[PDB]
Amino acid sequence: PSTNYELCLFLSKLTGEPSLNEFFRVSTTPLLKRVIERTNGPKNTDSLSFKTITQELLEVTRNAPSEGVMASLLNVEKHAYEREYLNCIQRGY
Amino acid sequence: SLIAAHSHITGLGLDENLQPRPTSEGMVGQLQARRAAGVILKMVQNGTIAGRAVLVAGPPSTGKTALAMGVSQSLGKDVPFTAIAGSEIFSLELSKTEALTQAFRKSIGIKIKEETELIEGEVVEIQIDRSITGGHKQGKLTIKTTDMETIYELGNKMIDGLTKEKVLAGDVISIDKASGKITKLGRSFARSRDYDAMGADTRFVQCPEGELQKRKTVVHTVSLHEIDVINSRTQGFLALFTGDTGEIRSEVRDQINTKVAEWKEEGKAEIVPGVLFIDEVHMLDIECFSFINRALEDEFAPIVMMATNRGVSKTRGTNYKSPHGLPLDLLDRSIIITTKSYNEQEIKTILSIRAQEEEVELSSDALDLLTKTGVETSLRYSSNLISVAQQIAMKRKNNTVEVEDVKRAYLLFLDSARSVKYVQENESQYIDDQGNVQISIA
Amino acid sequence: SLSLIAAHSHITGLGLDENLQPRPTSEGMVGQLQARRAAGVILKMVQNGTIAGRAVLVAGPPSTGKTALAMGVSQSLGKDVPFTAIAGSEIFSLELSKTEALTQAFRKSIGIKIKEETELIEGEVVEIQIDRSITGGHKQGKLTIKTTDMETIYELGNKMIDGLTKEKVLAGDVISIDKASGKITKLGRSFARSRDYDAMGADTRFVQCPEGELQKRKTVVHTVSLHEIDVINSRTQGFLALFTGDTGEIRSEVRDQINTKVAEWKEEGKAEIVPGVLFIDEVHMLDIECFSFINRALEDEFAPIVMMATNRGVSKTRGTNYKSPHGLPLDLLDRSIIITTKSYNEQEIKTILSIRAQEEEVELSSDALDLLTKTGVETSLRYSSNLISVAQQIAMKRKNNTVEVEDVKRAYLLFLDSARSVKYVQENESQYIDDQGNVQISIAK
Amino acid sequence: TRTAAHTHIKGLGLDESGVAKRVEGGFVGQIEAREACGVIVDLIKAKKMSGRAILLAGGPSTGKTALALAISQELGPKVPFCPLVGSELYSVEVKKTETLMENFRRAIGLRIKETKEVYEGEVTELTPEDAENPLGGYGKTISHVIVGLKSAKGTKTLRLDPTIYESIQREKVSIGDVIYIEANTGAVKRVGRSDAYATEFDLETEEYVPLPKGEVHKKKEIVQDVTLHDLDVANARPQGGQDVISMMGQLLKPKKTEITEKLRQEVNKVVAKYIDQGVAELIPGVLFIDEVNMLDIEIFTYLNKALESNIAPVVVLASNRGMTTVRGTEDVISPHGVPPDLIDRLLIVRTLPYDKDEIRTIIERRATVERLQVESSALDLLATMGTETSLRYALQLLAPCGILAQTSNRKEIVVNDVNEAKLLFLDAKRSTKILETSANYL
Amino acid sequence: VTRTAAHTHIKGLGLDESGVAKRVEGGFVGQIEAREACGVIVDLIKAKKMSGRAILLAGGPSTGKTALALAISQELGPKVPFCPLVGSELYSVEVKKTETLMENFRRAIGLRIKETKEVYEGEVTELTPEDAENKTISHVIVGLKSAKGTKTLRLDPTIYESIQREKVSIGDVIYIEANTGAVKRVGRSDAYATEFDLETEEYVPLPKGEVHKKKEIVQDVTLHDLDVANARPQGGQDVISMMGQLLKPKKTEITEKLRQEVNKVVAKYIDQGVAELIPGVLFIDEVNMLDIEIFTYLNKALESNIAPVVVLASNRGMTTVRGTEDVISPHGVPPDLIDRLLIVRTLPYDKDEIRTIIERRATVERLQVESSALDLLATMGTETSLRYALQLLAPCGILAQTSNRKEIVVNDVNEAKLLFLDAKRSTKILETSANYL
Ligand SMILES: Nc1ncnc2c1ncn2[C@@H]1O[C@H](COP(=O)(O)OP(=O)(O)O)[C@@H](O)[C@H]1O
Ligand SMILES: Nc1ncnc2c1ncn2[C@@H]1O[C@H](COP(=O)(O)OP(=O)(O)O)[C@@H](O)[C@H]1O
Ligand SMILES: Nc1ncnc2c1ncn2[C@@H]1O[C@H](COP(=O)(O)OP(=O)(O)O)[C@@H](O)[C@H]1O
Ligand SMILES: Nc1ncnc2c1ncn2[C@@H]1O[C@H](COP(=O)(O)OP(=O)(O)O)[C@@H](O)[C@H]1O
Repeated sequence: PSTNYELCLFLSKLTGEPSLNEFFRVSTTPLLKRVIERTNGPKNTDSLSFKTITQELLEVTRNAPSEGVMASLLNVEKHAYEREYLNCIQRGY
Repeated sequence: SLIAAHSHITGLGLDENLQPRPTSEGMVGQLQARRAAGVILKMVQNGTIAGRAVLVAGPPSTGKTALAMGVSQSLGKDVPFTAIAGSEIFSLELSKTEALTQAFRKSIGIKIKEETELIEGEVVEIQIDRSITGGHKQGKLTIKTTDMETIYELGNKMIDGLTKEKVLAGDVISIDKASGKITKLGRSFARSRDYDAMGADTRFVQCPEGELQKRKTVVHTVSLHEIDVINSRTQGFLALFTGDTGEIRSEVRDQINTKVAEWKEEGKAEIVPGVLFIDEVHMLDIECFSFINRALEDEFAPIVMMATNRGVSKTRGTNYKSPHGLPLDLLDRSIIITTKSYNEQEIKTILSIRAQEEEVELSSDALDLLTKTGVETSLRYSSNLISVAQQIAMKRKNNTVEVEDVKRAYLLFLDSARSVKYVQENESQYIDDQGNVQISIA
Repeated sequence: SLSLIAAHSHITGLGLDENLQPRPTSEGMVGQLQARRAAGVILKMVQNGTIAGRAVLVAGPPSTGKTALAMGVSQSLGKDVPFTAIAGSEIFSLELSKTEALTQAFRKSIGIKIKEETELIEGEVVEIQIDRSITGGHKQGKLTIKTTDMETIYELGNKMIDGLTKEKVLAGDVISIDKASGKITKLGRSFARSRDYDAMGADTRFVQCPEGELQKRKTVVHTVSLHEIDVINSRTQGFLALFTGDTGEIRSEVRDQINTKVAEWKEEGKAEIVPGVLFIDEVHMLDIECFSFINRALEDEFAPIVMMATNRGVSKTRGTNYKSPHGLPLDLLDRSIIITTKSYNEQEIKTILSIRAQEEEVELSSDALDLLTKTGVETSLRYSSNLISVAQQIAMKRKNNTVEVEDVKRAYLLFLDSARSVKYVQENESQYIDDQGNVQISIAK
Repeated sequence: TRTAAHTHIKGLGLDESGVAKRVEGGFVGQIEAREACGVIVDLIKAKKMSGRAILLAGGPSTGKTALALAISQELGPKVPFCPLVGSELYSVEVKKTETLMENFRRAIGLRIKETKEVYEGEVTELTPEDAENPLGGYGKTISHVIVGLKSAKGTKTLRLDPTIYESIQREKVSIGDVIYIEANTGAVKRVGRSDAYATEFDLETEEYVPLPKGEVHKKKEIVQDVTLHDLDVANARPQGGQDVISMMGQLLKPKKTEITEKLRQEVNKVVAKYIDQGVAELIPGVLFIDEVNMLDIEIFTYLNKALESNIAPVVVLASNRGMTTVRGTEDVISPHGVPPDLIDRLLIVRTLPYDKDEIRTIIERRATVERLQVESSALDLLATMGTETSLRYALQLLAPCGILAQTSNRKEIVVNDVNEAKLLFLDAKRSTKILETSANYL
Repeated sequence: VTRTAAHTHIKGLGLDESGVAKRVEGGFVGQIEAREACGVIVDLIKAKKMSGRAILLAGGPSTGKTALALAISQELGPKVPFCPLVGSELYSVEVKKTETLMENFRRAIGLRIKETKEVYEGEVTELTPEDAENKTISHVIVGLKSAKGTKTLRLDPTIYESIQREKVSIGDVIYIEANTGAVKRVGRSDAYATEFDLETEEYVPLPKGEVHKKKEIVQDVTLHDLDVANARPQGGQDVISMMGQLLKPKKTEITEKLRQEVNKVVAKYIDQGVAELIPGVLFIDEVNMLDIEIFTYLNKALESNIAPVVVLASNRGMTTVRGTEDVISPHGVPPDLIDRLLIVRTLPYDKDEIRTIIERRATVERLQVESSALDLLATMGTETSLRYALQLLAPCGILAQTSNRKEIVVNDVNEAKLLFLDAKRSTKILETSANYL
């Protein structure tokens, strides 16, 4: 941001990051260290970062009980785990 | 679901003496191929014969995949039927031999018996002790039926299944111990103290009586390929759905083979074989044919049905021509079922069956015109014309399909020969093989 | 400052009038009056911005100025308008398909203009006094921000304190805070508070303390291409793929959702669509699959104007086995309009050579200019244009300022053109490796 | 307003139960093709069939893509429509079969109605009420959480579960924030702060949302339109696994993987289960593939495989070649570049070239859509231009004619303007002629 | 004793101050016209004004095209960047070939940055962190000590974090860079070497010099270095990691947006006077191995404003272009690129300059060759090839040395000719024999 403030402002308008130093911090950290330390809560609403349809379906079933239609239509791997009795299958290899 | 091209075929239409009826279970005609398919089906149902190659050959629009779907419908449930085409083998993340191995092992099923305790009852009290960060979870569940009341110790997964589909006290729930399934059957208490948070409107369920724990034996079928994918890495269950199972090593396959032999010898599991159907088998490379030749000689090899509609044609990956597009060492290991063309009566019966399945009412003369068109051009052309003729007749505000609806659909939609003649009469209007065309009118 | 003198640096745009009539010599463009008038018609259509997806094919013999006409169009187009100049060989990639690379090239050439209002408080931090709440909620803070001129006190909320503790800002640090949106930055450490520490840190940057007014208003206009929005919405942290380039075949549903959201942001007026030009130089080096995808992709409303350049005659289309005009199939030429560039006479060669010599600050004499014009008419324009600079260096080695006839003759003797090199190769064919690989390294037998 | 050689096409323009009007809906001519496409549109709206293939066959610039777009606009925006080029299936991340299958699944839509009962609004108080005789060894044992919500004209005090309170700590909910709670799940959602509660006048990075309208307790029926490919994509990835490799793949490039048939059958059976309950409705759509002559022979054989499934949508193919070699083969001469088995599996709709008056009316309609005024003599010269040269060249020459008209301060397009546009921009035929005459590598 | 490569004997173009090539100077003999043309080329490079200039060195094998390219490289100096490359190197299996060509284009444009290096070296005597909370430390007072005395420093908590990263205690000789902020623990001093009789500590001496040492350095980077510095799919180039990261970073297509941003940053630093821009040379030997797509991208990329001087080499004649089927072109280079080139013709040699090449290679390899043996080697070079004599020079010296002679005799040349064969004699043996030689 000391020499390229315009690019940082453009990227903050694009992504909606509340801090202009996020791009320099992300570009200069290891990827596993970045994966561990991603606890980001707020985002700017006035931005070009959009909430996709599939991401909305992910968000509504983050904490949702069973037998709801949206909950059960996106939780089929757990249903296949439960109905195939894969909780008690022995190790082979 | 929807009406597909093989929805009318509900089996093979054979007696107990493996003799085909003239018209049964949506299959009409092709008696020798149907009898041979019944013999193949009985060989699959015996289960003691492994790794036999079966080739289904004939002209297009004859019933090779119809016969395969009849075998699949007559195969029964909990028996695998892997129906693939020859183009799925060519992949960017898998080798041809590895994709063929996965297709082979998807067709072999393992029937596993498990012992399960079912615990159905009213919840008296749920105590859940969690860590500060919420990682470690333990606790107790005091559950009750009308005879006795017990306290169980809960693990991490059972508490995770209790938090979702939120169980309060007075709820009749069912616990499946071998699968970790939490099923809230309902609420039996209907307490006066009602919270404003929940929107639950659970139905009243009577109090379950009898014993609390019921022992039962459950039976489930898991394919071989599921076991190699699960044992291949840590998150193999995700790879069962994402398909990111990149080139599973042979050590995993050998250990899974020895483990499933040990499961067979213990009486815990049994091995059932299935059918690997390969439509358009001429599309495979010569390397695929060599791998199929050596992989048919395995103990864990299913019955392989292949369908092709080509004569003496060029084998892919080579520079020569072979019968059915397949080399002679593969045809040495295969028994060929031949399928023949139809006459007027069989085409008429197929069209009547397809119109009955599609809820389309045809008159006698409309059916005769459709039979004549199917004989002249193609059976698939008239079977496709049935639906658009039905749409035209419903646009005319009459229930049944008349002759003029079939004639209007024939005039509106072209077949192969009429389109070929129209292209050849108007050659300059179309882009030829040299990329020359006359777009301009004058 | 970084840019050196290139092959098209002398062109500042199309030399046209207000009536779209080209001047004989204006803005570095000489001749090609029909081509320049047609390119001026093309520029107006891009500036109108009301029609989409026209394919324009610039065709002609080599060294006639198809790429020069494209750079003139790009210079006359002005700034903040997306011009994407790519070659035909860049489409063939390893982790991106040809249709996906063409889609990314198409959507990089059309963007949206977005207006932003910034109320920036830029200054050095003097003291941060934190009113520690008993319950911990709504942590009040007192920021003492200070410029060279004057200094106030600002009230700070709890999320403001969390943002100022997420990045490590202390006394003497130069920060600017946005009043409207709450954006946080850290420009570094002020130069007045720079000598207090004997060794600076790894992330310590030294910036000058800002002067003037503490709070400033500014309007920022951002031109964001559609490909930028695709890459941003494709990933969780998608801004790195805007620079590293590993976007990796963005799925379709993101593109339809982004197109619908761009349409509704247009209809509610917070962004405006700016179309631009995608220029494919040497478009004959594309597969027939690329041509078919271009044919279908020109029919979308979010499609730029496509200018294609070709120097091919009736040549074989790539991916097929038949020949076609311009190396392009007939259905692509059906949805296209062709601008034809012609060869130059002696006066146009002399004028372009004089302009290129003036661009490189080379003082050509009249006889040297006539000799270079004769060489340009005889061999090629680009041979004389390349001969100008080496003749300048030859004259500078001779302790001379201007070039003469002898410098141009020495540069002609030292450096060969295509025809002379072809003659020298064909006269001694045993000394060079043949198409069958045969060669005679031995000089005697 | 932007025009892109389309958007004059507004549907097909058939009347009800009758013959297409000659000039209606932005279409001029092609009466039989428009009637066939209307029959196909009615067949799609019948919501009964699966895997029906129509091939639009004709010359260049005859209206095949216009007819496909007319089908898409006649079906409405709720019915899915996937436009596609034959070159798009050659992906380098995943195999071409997987791209074809995911484009098949993209054209099957699902409409789901559901009931959302929510309490949202600006909060007034947060009192975690302590219980009587509150155990021992723990601080602030909560009996229930009282939340006072307010909105426009409504104010409700809610007595929530204690276990929502940690969620109160999770989303950082304080007094003055606008929160949002679903009744069934009991999960809070901090939308933002109220506009009246902008206490930090100087500097704050909070998102100040307006106070929501209507009552706090709102129970509404919403309708969500998804596709089957969206369900497959959302079910393939680990939904909230909260482990290291899940966030690793979240931060990495989303590489396309071969989605297995097992996941597709699981999605199909849960979709059929919720269809049988009446809460979901399946709609089939149109997968349009233009210039299918670019497809490989493996694509054609996988199309033969995939058109027989019970799920597959209506596939509209287009081609402009007449009698050419199939891609991937070396000596198979076929009509329209489509092999005879797939040709047998489809219905052919033929499209005819136009006349002088049809070209003139198309040019005049495009001039009215592009908001250009053309006089009658210039329109006649453009019609003669479109007959001598291509129709598309006369259509694309309208905008340079408008530029040359507006640069001379007039709105009418004059014969001099179209002569100047003829002299400026060249036809493909005239460019080919000057390429043949000039031997200077033109 | 230095090793000798094939181009070791060449030190420059051998020109005078007027540009006229001396006949035998700078390791060259003959080839005066191409040497003068390359001198004009290096004058154009030293002008530092032009961009995208392209010269093709065309001539037969063993005529000195690569010799002239390395002579250009020594004439420019190590300050000017030089990127030697083969046309085969552009075919990468990680990234596309045009991206590799553009990366090699950016590798030949360099920057000189003058910088300071200030180093505090010595044993920690006091390590007192001052907290001054507002938990969090305000600063740390560190007292370093070497044999010339002690010095006290005030350090920010970032350097304190790096110090506690290195497990620095009282009595450890440590290293501190003032500009970068890097902290390296050299190890414990020998003043504390007898606290225990046996411990895992590495005992290093006190520094004999001063604690604080400052000097001036120059950083020679390229534009490709700054391109790959800020284009990482997985970051973390700053942290010192001996073991590899868990996910292997792959070469990616760097977008033009990063190139424009890097160019803007570099131009901003140049306008401040911090950095100096040095255009250089991209040399491509065996340019006939380029695909027609790479030729097309070379045509596009030679018109850039930041492109370096490109020098191409080829030894083919009327040859089909690679990637095409019927394009017969000179030197395997398509005629659209040839129009942008300047062609320098490279001539073959005769007997006398072949003899002087042989004697110069013998003098450089420190071999004494007798005069009649030199004449026999020159006759063999005219008969077989020049490189045959140049490669048989060293077996002649070995056969002379094994006979305890420091002078190469005619019998050594005959023995080396008998033991080692050229291409023509081996081709004759190949043709006469039947069972695969
Ligand atoms: N014996 C039969 N009974 C009923 N339908 C048949 C029979 N034989 C063929 N068909 C129908 O003919 C059509 C073409 O048969 P299919 O096996 O799919 O292709 P092919 O015979 O070319 O492999 C199918 O739609 C199928 O329903
Ligand atoms: N009309 C023109 N005005 C000025 N310079 C021109 C013109 N046409 C061509 N040139 C010069 O000729 C050189 C080669 O032209 P170029 O644009 O490469 O033609 P093409 O793209 O057809 O090969 C360019 O460097 C350019 O400077
Ligand atoms: N009958 C018609 N009425 C009106 N416009 C038409 C008609 N036929 C074609 N067009 C227009 O001509 C243009 C080119 O037709 P297109 O559908 O691209 O041809 P193709 O069938 O070769 O793809 C389209 O923009 C289309 O709107
Ligand atoms: N004019 C010359 N003077 C001295 N040595 C030369 C001369 N020309 C070539 N050589 C030497 O000959 C050897 C081979 O020449 P080289 O440049 O590899 O041929 P090519 O041009 O085919 O690459 C080199 O080691 C070089 O040192």
